[PDB]
Amino acid sequence: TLDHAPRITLRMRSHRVPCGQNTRFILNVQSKPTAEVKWYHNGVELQESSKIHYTNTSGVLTLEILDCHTDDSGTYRAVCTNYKGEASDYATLDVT
Ligand SMILES: [Cl-]
Ligand SMILES: [Cl-]
Ligand SMILES: [Cl-]
Ligand SMILES: [Zn+2]
Repeated sequence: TLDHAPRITLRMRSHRVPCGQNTRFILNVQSKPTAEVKWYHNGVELQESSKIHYTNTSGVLTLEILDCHTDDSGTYRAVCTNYKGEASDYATLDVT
């Protein structure tokens, strides 16, 4: 298997979450070498915190947002990069 640009094979799902609950976005990327992943909320890069966690387990990418409020609604985007190229996916959160 030659090195290749990241390709997203399972895309995030736009969804709703009741105020105060935790939620996750999950996608799957195929990348060789392994992709560097960045996450964004309405265009602004997310950093890990008590509220935000993200992981990459062999290409399964998960963003977890804890204790969701109205301010957490909006567009979440993952960007996956290696020297061969990039892939990106986005979805919406609606906190109800
Ligand atoms: Cl896969
Ligand atoms: Cl990867
Ligand atoms: Cl965006
Ligand atoms: Zn709360």
